Amino acid sequence: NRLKEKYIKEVTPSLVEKFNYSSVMQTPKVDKIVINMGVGDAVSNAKNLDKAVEELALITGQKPLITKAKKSIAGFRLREGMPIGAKVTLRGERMYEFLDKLVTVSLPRVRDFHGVSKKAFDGRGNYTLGIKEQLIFPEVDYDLVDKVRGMDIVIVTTANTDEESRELLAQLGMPFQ
Amino acid sequence: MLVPKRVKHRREFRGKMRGEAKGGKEVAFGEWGLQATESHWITNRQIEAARIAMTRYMKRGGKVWIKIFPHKSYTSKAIGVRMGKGKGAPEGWVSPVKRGKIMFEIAGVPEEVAREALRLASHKLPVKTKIVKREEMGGES
Amino acid sequence: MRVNITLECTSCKERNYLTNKNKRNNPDRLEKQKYCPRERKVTLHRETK
Amino acid sequence: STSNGRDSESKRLGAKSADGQTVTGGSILYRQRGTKIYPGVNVGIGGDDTLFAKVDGVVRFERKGRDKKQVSVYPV
Amino acid sequence: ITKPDKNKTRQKRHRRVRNKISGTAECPRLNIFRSNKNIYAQVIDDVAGVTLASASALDKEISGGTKTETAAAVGKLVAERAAEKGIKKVVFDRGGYLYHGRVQALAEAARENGLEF
Amino acid sequence: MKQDIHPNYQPVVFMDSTTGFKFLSGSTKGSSETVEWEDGNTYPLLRVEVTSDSHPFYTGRQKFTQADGRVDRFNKKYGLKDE
RNA sequence: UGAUGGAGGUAGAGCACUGUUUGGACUAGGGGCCCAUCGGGUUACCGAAUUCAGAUAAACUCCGAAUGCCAUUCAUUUAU
RNA sequence: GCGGUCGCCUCCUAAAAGGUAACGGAGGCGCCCAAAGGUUCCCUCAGAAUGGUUGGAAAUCAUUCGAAGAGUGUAAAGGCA
RNA sequence: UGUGGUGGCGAUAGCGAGAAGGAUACACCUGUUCCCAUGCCGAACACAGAAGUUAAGCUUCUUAGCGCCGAUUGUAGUGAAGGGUUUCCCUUUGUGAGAGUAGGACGUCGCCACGC
Ligand SMILES: [Zn+2]
Repeated sequence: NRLKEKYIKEVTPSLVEKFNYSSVMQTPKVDKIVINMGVGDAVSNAKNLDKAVEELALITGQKPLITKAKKSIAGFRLREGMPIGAKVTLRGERMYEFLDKLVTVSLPRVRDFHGVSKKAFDGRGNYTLGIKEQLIFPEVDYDLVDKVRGMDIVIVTTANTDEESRELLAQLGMPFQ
Repeated sequence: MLVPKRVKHRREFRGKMRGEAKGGKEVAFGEWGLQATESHWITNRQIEAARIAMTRYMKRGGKVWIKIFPHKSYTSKAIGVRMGKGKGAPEGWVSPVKRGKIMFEIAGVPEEVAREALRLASHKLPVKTKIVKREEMGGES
Repeated sequence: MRVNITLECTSCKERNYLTNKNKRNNPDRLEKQKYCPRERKVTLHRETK
Repeated sequence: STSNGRDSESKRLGAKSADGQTVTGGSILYRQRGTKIYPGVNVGIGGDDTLFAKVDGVVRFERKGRDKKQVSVYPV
Repeated sequence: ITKPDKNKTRQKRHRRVRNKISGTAECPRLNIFRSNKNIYAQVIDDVAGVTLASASALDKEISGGTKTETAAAVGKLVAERAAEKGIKKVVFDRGGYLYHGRVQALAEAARENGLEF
Repeated sequence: MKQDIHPNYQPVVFMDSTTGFKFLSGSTKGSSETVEWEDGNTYPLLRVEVTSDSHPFYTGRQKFTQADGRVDRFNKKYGLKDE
């Protein structure tokens, strides 16, 4: 795919330039993409997860899970064992093809055009860059989707400080403002 | 019937204690202090009376230090009730003081007003007292 | 709810064992594989009718 | 007008043989509730955490470093 | 992310195996050691702490790579060196592993070549 | 990949309305038109309206005669009257 | 009686756990109300993030005695 | 006399083996689970900080610190990483 | 003698901090066709390999910041004798802690194999 080729060609020796790494193993890679349809309304009517999974199965290449509860909250009417949300992890080469879809198609199809907010820091190489709508992807059907909720993306690197992750995402598209 | 200071309960009735002797527990805040050199219970109200007999010679400055606090509780039955049934309802909050310990402390005021206020205090407590400085330290500062 | 119960050997026709159940969690009759002292062999046991 | 005055019987725990004895097979050594002393050589644990002596011999007590103690029987 | 180590977990599994029976008076241990490129084994008594016979993968006589076949050769070596000193009823360490591959390759090769389990 | 319980996917080559980027993969399907050897031998029909160059975050300021339908819906009828 | 090994959490210390608590430093941020009908949140109490010093406990313990108790192919005297 | 109590299990009083009373100080019981049992594998909690759509002090997430501050069907002790 | 495996001994064995290394070995890493696997995910688990890197893990060396082990000595407490108020205190004789310390301490012992 494209993004391993960019790592092999240009990304790694530019990293050895801009941080003076003594070995190639010092270079930070990318590991995960975690996605969370946080519904919270299957407790009211259980047919809310029943289309969130339908949307995630199209967006990803996997099926999501169904998440448990671990608590019992009076205000949201929660007990133990409650179906609330749905994880999707990504590994391997479907990391890079989904990131190709993110860089090319998705991120320029949002109103109030600014791209990527630059403050997602967490100090330690993790930019949770959420999604407001759902109609962004090419595979979204107006004749199927009703609610106007959104997604989660947890970009996970092995980088120590956020100076490194900024340069990696600068060398991987990611239109910061 | 004026109680200044109380606790939050966690147990109503407590065993009537048994106090023998103490030591140390010296001046550390702050510059002039008492020493109760007998051993007695000391109730709430005595510490109110000691407060006010302190503070009416502490005009515009000088710190008051209260180092003893009523933790424990007495109980008492009625009059006309025989011996017999369970322990009566607790009325009062009293803490023990052995020898050695220090009732109150003062700082920020010269010596004469200090000994005035301390002898005004010690006629309201049932223990023979003394008056001791923060006498010597490794650094007095 | 619960009932002190007895088992029944389905071959030698005896009342051998005694145990418990909760008759709203188990509506139908118990069947366990137990040991029969009369035949000296593992034999299916049902609930006494 | 009191709602107290309730107890259990005393159930008589504690070590029932010292060190240095000659101890026959299967006799109780230190009756517990809750494991306070673990077994070592030739000593097992019953249902209510008691401590036997499997083989005839001499009870001696030990310790597992810092926290807890051991019982073990040496014949021989 | 800390990449977690891969011997701390193996030795936690050793510690939760070796509680029950090592028991190596005259029915000693075996051993099974993965690596990325080797398979080792030892025969250990306690409370001597002293091994009795051993063999290893890439030291002496090989057949393939990180194969079951190398492990079968190792098990042949261990069982043949053991029975020259009169040992019959050794006890397996599982190590910290399972029985799928590279381990039963040692095991059932060691059974048929003299040992007893 | 656990068996039978994962969704559908084929590495579908992109296109565009303008200049046609042809590199990528996809998941959804259609009627195949250009199975292409230089890429994945799959559908072309992901034919997005966005190049990620058409938006003025990469190329620069290019919208003055931008001439797109609803844009011209006001800016042609009186837009000939405008200019 | 002497020697030796051991079981245990009383007395005293009693801070580390849980309860009761006293003064100082501090805001992450609350104020009836401000400067108001974006930042300074004047004064105010400051709980918690904390952290210095100082106390208390039958149903608090990081610790821990004399003594008694149980044992010994052990020693001396005695006669149970 | 009117009140209260009468069997069982935990803690304290109980004087550091065991035992020890009072119309002394505190709480539970007269069941439950066909898996909450047996074995064989695998696993490690409560919280806090920092970011992230709905989303709120407090749901699903992500990284880090975290010997226990958790859980153990049920009262209390003794245990259990 | 280096490295790996593998054992006991109370962390005096630890935690934090810093430096160095790849002969062998160990580890990371490449990949999934096969035994096998994910309540989704070759991340682990399992199996095939060997392009490279000592960055991490691992090994060696330095360090008394946190933690651990701490003698002697003084005091509280107390058995046995006594004396006053009798709530409590004091004197001879035997035993002594808890705190607070000087100090120890950045391990010790045993086996097999490989390379040298
Ligand atoms: Zn029968």
